[PDB]
Formats: sequence, C-alpha cells, structure tokens
Amino acid sequence: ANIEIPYGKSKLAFDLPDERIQGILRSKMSEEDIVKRALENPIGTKRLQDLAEGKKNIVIITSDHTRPVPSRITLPLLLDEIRKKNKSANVKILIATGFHRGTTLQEMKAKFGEDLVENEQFVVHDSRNSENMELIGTLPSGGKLEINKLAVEADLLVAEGFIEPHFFAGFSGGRKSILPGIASVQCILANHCSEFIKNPYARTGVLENNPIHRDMIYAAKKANLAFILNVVIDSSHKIVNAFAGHSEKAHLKGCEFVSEIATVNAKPADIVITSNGGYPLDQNIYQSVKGMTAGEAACKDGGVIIIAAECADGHGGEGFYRWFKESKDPQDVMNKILSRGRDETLPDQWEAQILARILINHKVIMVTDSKNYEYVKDMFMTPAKDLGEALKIAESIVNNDSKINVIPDGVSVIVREK
Amino acid sequence: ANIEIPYGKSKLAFDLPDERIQGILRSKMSEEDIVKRALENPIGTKRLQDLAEGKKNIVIITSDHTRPVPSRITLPLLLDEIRKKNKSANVKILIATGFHRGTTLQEMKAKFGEDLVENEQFVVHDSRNSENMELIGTLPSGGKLEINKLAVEADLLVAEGFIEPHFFAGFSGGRKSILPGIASVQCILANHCSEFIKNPYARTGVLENNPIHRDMIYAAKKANLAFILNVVIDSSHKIVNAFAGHSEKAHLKGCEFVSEIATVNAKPADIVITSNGGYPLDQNIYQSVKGMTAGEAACKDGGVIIIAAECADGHGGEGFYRWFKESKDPQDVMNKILSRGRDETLPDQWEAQILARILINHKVIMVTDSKNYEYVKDMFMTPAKDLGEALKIAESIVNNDSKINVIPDGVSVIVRE
Ligand SMILES: [Mg+2]
Repeated sequence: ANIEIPYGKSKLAFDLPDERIQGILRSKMSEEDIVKRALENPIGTKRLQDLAEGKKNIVIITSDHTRPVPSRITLPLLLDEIRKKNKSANVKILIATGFHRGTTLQEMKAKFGEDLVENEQFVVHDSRNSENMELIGTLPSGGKLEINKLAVEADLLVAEGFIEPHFFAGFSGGRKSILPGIASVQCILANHCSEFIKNPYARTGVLENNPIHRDMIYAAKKANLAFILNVVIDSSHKIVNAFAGHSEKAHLKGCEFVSEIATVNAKPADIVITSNGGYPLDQNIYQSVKGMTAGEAACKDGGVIIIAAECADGHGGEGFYRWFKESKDPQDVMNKILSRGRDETLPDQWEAQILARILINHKVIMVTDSKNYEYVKDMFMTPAKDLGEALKIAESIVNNDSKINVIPDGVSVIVREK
Repeated sequence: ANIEIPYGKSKLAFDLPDERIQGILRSKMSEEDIVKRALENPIGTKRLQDLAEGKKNIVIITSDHTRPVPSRITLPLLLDEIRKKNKSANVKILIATGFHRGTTLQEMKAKFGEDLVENEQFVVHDSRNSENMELIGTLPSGGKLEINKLAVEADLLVAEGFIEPHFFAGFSGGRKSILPGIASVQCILANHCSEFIKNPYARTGVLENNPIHRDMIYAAKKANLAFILNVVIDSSHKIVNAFAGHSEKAHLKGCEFVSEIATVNAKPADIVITSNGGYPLDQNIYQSVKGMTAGEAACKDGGVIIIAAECADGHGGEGFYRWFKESKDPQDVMNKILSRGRDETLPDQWEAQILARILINHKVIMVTDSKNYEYVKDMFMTPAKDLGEALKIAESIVNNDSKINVIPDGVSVIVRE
C-alpha cells in the first residue's frame, strides 16, 4: 500500500507491502445553518432565547487562541439568539484560558475579528489571580473547586466549545469550559493528579467511570452551566455538525457522533505505524504522546510503536523532558510520579506519566527532525530518520514478518481493541 | 530676541532683534482629581450618576484617533459614575470619527488600552453607512440632520471630549461630538459648506453668530445630548481643567476658560512668524492652514505670514491639493468654491477655501521639508529652508525695516485685534 502519513507541513510517503499489513485504521448546509439548527433544536433545555429572557448579566464562556473553535461564526449566532427576546442583555464573553497565559489582543483579533473584540465585552480568565476566583464547592474526589467570579455572578452562564477525542478526559468540550477552562491553577493541576491519570478509565473516548470527567461534570453543575453550543469540526476547521442545550446531554449527543466517526477497531499487532496529525498537532514531543496512545491501544505487549511527528518545537516542556532525563528508565519515572499526591501535581507531570505507561510495555521509535534525536534518546525512545529505517529497527526488535497496524492519523482516532 | 518655533518633533532656535519685533504673542490638583471634581460639580445638570439611574441603554461618545483626549483617564471615571446607581447599565462607547476613516484596533489600543477595548463595548461611527443613520430633524440653516442610530436610540446620550480653539467652529468640544462627530457623511459635508465657511463669524474663538456653531447646537439638542465631560489639556496632553454637565452650559464655561488662557492681542504687523505647534499637528499642509489663520489675524492685509511646519506626510489630501493645481490662482480657487451650494461640498473643500482666503490677502512662506517644495509652490506659496531664509524672502516682499509679530504656537491661540 502507498500510505500517506501526516508530518509537519507535508506528508510522508511510504510504500509498505500489503502482506505486512494487519489493517489500515482510519477515522471516517452552510456552517452557519448547522449552528442555527442546533440552537433551534436544543437537547435537554429550552432555547437559549428563552433562557436569556429577562436576565441582566449573561456570561458566555469561549475557548482561547490555542483552540480551533470557529468563534467568528458561532459567537454572533449565540449573541443574536441571546438578544432575540432580550435586546438590551448584558453579555460578557469570558475566554477560558485554563492554565495558559492570557490571550493577547492580536490573538483576540485573529480569533474573533476586530469588530467583535471591540463591539462586545471580552474578559480574559486568569487562573493565577486568586482575587478573581471564588470557592464554590467541593468535588466528588474531595478537592476544593474555585472558578472565575464573573461566571459565578452571572444570571445565566453559557459556554461554547468543540468536541474531539481526548486521550485522558475522553473528549473535549462541554464541562471542560468550567474545569479546567475557568478554574484556579491549583484546581487545574489537581484535576491532572497521578491518581486520576492512573485510573484505567482515564483514556481516549472514555467518559463513564472516568474520574477526571466525573470531577469536571460536578464542577459544571456547581457552576450552573445552563446551556452549551459545541461544534464538531473537520481538519480544515470547518463546522460539520453542532449540538446545543443541556451542558451534559448536548455534549453527550456530540460525543456519540464523534465516537461513530473516530472509532477504529484494532486487532493488536506487533508493530504499529502512526503519526501525530501533522503541523500544528505534531509540533513537539509533549503533544506526540497523544498519537502514541492510539499506538499503544493497537500494539501487543512488548511490541513497537513507530510514530511520525516532526516536533519542530522540540520536546514541548522542560519538566516533561526532565522526568526522563533525570530517571533510570520508564518504570523509575512512573514510580516517582505515582508517589505524588492529589495536591502535589506539577506542570507537565501527567504527560510524562502517560508516556512512561507506554514505554514500560512497548518500545517507541520516533521519526522526527534531526534536532530532536538526542531528546528522543534521552526519553528512552529510539530516533529514526525515516519510516524505512524505523521499520528496520522495529523488525530487529520483533520479527521481519510481523503484521503491522497502520494508523495514519494517531490523534484523530479512538482505538478500540477488536 | 531668542525665539523657539515648534517644527516637527522639536523646536527651531532663531535670534531676532527687538527693534523688528511688534509682539511675541503666547498663551498662558491630580488629573484624576480634576476630572472627578468636574463630575462632582456638574454645570447646569444633576450628576451623571443621577441622570443614568434607571436608564438601561447608555451611549458615551468619545473622540477618535485624531484627538488627544486622555480617555485612559476620563473613560473609567465616566463608566464608574454611570454605574454608581446603575450597576447593570448597558454602556456603549461610540467613537466620533466624523468624516474620517475608521479608527483601527491598534489605534484604539493606544488611546484606550487593551483591557478597556476588550472589556467594554466600543463601536466606531461610519458616516458612510447610510442604513445606520437616522433622520431626526431639519437644521436652522435648512439642511436635514441624520445621525448614528445607536445615539438616537439611547436612553441616555453622553459625550466626552476636549476644549481648544478651532479655526472655523470657534472651539472644539461639546456639541461637535454630535455634528460632525456622529453625523451622516452628507450632513457633515453640508456643515462645511462654502456659505458657512465664508461667514465672517466662522473663525477662531467665535461662537456668537457663527452659523456652523448654530447648526451644531441645534443638532446636539435634537440628538438629546444630556451630559458632557470636556477636559482642557496643556501642550503635553496633561489635564489642567475639566467641565461637566449641560451640553451647552458646561461647554460655554469651558470655552470662557480657554478664551482666558488662549487669547492674545495683536497689533497687525507687516510680517508674522508662526508654527503649527509641532508634531503630530504639523504633519501635512492641510493641517498647517490652521496655524496660518493665526498669522492671518496678526498680519496686515498684503503682509507676509511665515509658518514653520515640517509637513512630512506632504500635502495632506489629494482633494485639497487638486483645488490649487487645477486653478489659476487663489482667487480662482475661491471663485470655484463659493460657486458650490450647501449640498455640493466636496471632500476637503473647506480647507482649500480657508487657505485661499488667506492667500488672497497675504503672502505665505512655509518653512517645511525639502520634499514639499513643489507642493508648496503648486499651492501659490513660497517654500523656505529655515527661518533666516524665510525672513529674507519676507523682507524682499515688504520692507527690510518691517515689524514682525511672533506667534510661537499658531494653533494654541485666539488672535484678537
Ligand atoms: Mg470590547
């Protein structure tokens, strides 16, 4: 088969003989009309126009400059819907930065457009400003819950977002607008604790019994998140579907849709070849752990996962990197991280924990920019210059006849064992 | 003797013997606290917090990128005042661009700062968007009056701005926030018509019988402009005084103060030396006309006005330039302009008109950038390199013994007889 594997700003072309292939596992109206249909057909609530009637302090939570939410399309339609029975509504748009540094004005202009940034009230969440946080409750796990005060003070709290798989929260969107999106840095870090990450339900496309998700769901309830609009978007960031209404029920209908498109069924193989979805999704090693998890799920214990990830920006986190650089082997990394309690979670630790989980049971070979070979070696992986060399290395480790699972885009799929 | 004349980013030095000098004619506690004092002591109205109580939709008109209103100081205090007895007021800030192109986001950041631009609702007036203009009346002069719908629709309409001399409206501020600030393009052009601009009361520091002013006051009344805050700023753009309240009474009080500071008495001389006040006020010839009018007031008929103005950006308007380049002499420009009726004002016409008025009865020498010389000659004026040069040319035209009035900053003064 001539397989095209996303890589940086290109694709890699690889001729892999069909006899070597287990399976090649791939994921399966105007944009504005898709959005209006959702809004006009809310799942589990009244229409937003009805919810917003007579309210005097509305807050819409939106995603930040780092997320692909097509807000130039979605925000005007939400604002119009809000105003249909409340022309003089006060509406604040609160940017859910989570842990991140604040969105800059240039970034706001790029995301939302100049007129919208000017004409409406945008406020940037700062997870590090305690004065603007309010304790609102205690979570199922026992942790405190602190969120942005503006959200708490709102007469009606709304959020927008998008839905795609996520390698430990199951999916993006819905409740994530609250935790982590507008939560305190401490609450965010606690929501990534080693105990949570180790749970067997903290996996791609898994929500039920997922304790990370359980805390988020409770956070959203306690925040009185009353309505969401979540989109599903293609590679190009074009809206292809949309779900609106109850913050849980509408999110689930969207996740059900995404599960149907993204789920692939794998017979585990001795070798898996995958990628991290090309640039910008493959910009660093940190991000490439996501594609590796799709690998892990399609690989036999002790097998080899080959991942193509350009990683133009290097390792993607000093702390992430240092966990490996400073330890004996992946089991050492895991043991260190698991020794960390719920209030001791440090930035990057969860990404290291997941990569250690992979590397304890599997070898990983990274096809990556030569700038990164030493990093890859330092992280108990093996660099390769191209897919041909990667396959020769894998074959040395297993056999030169092993059937191979090919997952051309590792970050877009939910791998289910067949 | 030692005079310093603003020119671009700095000040020219030049040494002038006092036998030749008629007169040197110049103008005369925290900024936050000054604004707060004005708001706490409104002129001819209750406090803005009282006026805003119970009003759901509120609009504050603020000046555009061309005006140095210190809005980083003034807007938060206005917003605070409006919200005192009305925490859920829906407040829009409408930028009064008048005839100008719209303010860019970068310019909004510079003027208002990032947080304020984000956190509040800022709307840019577009005089050319007719669907967004509403007919609200007919002026004292007979013209239609159409202004931005957001303002007409407000429960309370408020404006901020600043008070300084203005070469044809008398003073800036107050009513000017409405017409031209948020008026239709057609109305703006009508308000600068040849018949208004020719009027002998359409002049610096004159409001009484000024027909331009008359139309603007009528427009602010029709628009229900309910409260203003207008500051007075020194040369640094520091707030030195402030006046709030009734849109006419508070403005008049502020204009009387500016009159006290800015008025200079000149005995007409054969030569005047002046400037357009330096960067950013002397960036093009269009703007320099403003300072030439102070020269005009201080100069005998037939005399010589020398004005220092860098004019880095050149003429300041293709429209304005073409008036002169497509005409025989200043009188011919004037004849074409005064042929045009109230509805036929072309873009930049009024600036050309005023310059032609000057050039009909005075010779103007511009000390300006060498790249501007052809433009200066095409516009029936004489370019010069530095003042020493200018003076030599001006003595060639009049006497070698002729008296000089010096007006170091031609845009900050009101020249009285
Ligand atoms: Mg804004």
